Amino acid sequence: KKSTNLVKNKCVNFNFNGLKGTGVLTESNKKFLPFQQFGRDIADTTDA
Amino acid sequence: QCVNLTTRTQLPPAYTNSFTRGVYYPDKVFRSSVLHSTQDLFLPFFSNVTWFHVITKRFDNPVLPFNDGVYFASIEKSNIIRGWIFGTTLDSKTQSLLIVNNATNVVIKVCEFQFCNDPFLDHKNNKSWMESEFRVYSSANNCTFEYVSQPFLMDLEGKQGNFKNLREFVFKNIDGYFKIYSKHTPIIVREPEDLPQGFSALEPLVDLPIGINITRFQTLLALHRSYLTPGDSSSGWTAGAAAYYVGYLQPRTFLLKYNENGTITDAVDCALDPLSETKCTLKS
Ligand SMILES: *[C@@H]1O[C@H](CO)[C@@H](O)[C@H](O)[C@H]1NC(C)=O
Ligand SMILES: *[C@@H]1O[C@H](CO)[C@@H](O)[C@H](O)[C@H]1NC(C)=O
Repeated sequence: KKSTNLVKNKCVNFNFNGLKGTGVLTESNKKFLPFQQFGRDIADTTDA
Repeated sequence: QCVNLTTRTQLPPAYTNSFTRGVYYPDKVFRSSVLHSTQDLFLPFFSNVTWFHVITKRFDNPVLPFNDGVYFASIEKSNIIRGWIFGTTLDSKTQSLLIVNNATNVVIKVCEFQFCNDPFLDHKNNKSWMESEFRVYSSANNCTFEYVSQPFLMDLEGKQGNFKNLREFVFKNIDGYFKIYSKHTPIIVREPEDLPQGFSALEPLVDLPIGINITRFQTLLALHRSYLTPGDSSSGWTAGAAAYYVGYLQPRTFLLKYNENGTITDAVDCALDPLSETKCTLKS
């Protein structure tokens, strides 16, 4: 479809790689696995 | 065309206990500093696995089954084990799958192969070490899938050093999707008897939408022939020291302790002994 810009800390709707959601998209400093791109917490909610 | 092989020595299969082996990431989601309960297909803890050795000449090339996924471990030094065949009949009556790590590429073929009863592993090694003959199958009628990976060079030189390769693989086949998880490690100079203790997590590597049925699988070897191996096309050859362990997967509930970077530092079963069940139910 389309390729837009990147929005810094501000309440904005997002569809990162086809992941519909709403929330502030801040920077993160957590190491990742080079086969997974998702992220969850104790409550099993998308976080990163 | 193919020929029946001879001069093989029969030995009963040995058994060895598995020490905390066969743990892989089950999904594509990253978690940090949690204790997650996953009900998936794993290798049961402290279950024992089948042992095969190759060096009489110890020609061990049997036909093992494929129930619900397979854990395959290999202690190796010079890439003796190369190829992997999967199928139901292996006589061109039904589709079959094949992975070959030959000199050209990593070839994956989903074809109606009329596999021989004893497919050779010719790899005729002159002063230089390449493959000169190919008698794995005879012909294919009309197949579906061919894939060739990135072309890379390979040595095949007859290295006869110490054991420094430990390769672990997990095979799954769910809903027509064939999945390979893997982990390769250089093992230190160590006594060559069995697989040491410790932990390791197998990152997912390959997913293929083959959509075929697999019931039986077989491994292949790399026989080397020189002036020291007199004989006809199926008598004189050299194999080299290597061993491989085979285990079968079962549906179990595990508890994995994700570390604070994202890797599985430890895992515990929930059906082995009452202490494990207590740990599972208390999530501690
Ligand atoms: C290992 O597994 C085989 C599977 O048939 C079983 O016969 C044997 O009792 C098990 N235990 C040992 C110590 O070999
Ligand atoms: C990764 O692991 C090691 C120790 O566990 C260390 O580099 C660091 O604490 C961890 N986290 C990072 C690098 O973000």
